[PDB]
Amino acid sequence: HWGYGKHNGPEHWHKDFPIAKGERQSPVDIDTHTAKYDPSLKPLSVSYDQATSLRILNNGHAFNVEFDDSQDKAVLKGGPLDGTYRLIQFHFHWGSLDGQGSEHTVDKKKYAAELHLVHWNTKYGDFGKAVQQPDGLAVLGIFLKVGSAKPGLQKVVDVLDSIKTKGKSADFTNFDPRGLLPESLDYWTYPGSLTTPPLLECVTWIVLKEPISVSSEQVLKFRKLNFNGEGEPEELMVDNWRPAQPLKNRQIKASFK
Ligand SMILES: NCCc1ccc(S(N)(=O)=O)cc1
Ligand SMILES: NCCc1ccc(S(N)(=O)=O)cc1
Ligand SMILES: NCCc1ccc(S(N)(=O)=O)cc1
Ligand SMILES: [Zn+2]
Repeated sequence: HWGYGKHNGPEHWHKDFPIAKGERQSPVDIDTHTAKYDPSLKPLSVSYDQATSLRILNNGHAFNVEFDDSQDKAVLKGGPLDGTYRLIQFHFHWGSLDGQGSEHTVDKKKYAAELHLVHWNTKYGDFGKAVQQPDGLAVLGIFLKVGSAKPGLQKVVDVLDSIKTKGKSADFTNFDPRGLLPESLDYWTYPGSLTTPPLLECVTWIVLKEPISVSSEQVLKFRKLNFNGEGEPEELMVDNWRPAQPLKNRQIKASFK
């Protein structure tokens, strides 16, 4: 019964998920002056041409676009990663207002939203095993700012009426996640966690420097979703973001100078 309200939001999660106060929690503030350029980092390899999207779900905290991860169809490699990571789902976090919504921050700047493309390390066989491992997941984070529309986001926007409330799902085949990427794949990377319970410390974070632009109309539709189930008092799905956590004994590395 965790969520994002006053009574069950991020400040409460530690009572059921004590790892909330752990040593490698996410998100974090990215201090761009402190992040060290690491020339040993590789270019990211994003191989999404054969992606197979299947369904979109309102899970009560966000909406997830789910993929067929039973073969190496949509994978992330290179960068800081050893081995092959398969795309399982993407989702977003966003605000009630354009001046907040991202989970990571940059020099304390909050973006209007953040996209997370979630991948699991194939050496562990399944997502549920991978989350038990320190190198089990790689999450590609992409900031959203409000300006011009993102054409590749519009299919997502237009299906949201069909999944307004918690527990609703809809067919969502033939979606190309390449349409959500910025032009540049320059990134920061650091070891961290899931940003929702169970907050497991299993993620290599790869946060792209270049934000994507979406329109005010696009993000407005996100904010008309509901946390609640059908027939229950309406609770708009907004401010479903965890704030920055202590960096502790971690280094953020930059792929670029
Ligand atoms: N729903 C109110 C009671 C309640 C509040 C907080 C949590 S936690 N620690 O999981 O965030 C569970 C239950
Ligand atoms: N093989 C696992 C398939 C799969 C399971 C769950 C989800 S989600 N995004 O709703 O957590 C997506 C894909
Ligand atoms: N719901 C599946 C588990 C889970 C997957 C990804 C994330 S995040 N926000 O860190 O990309 C949190 C939890
Ligand atoms: Zn997320």
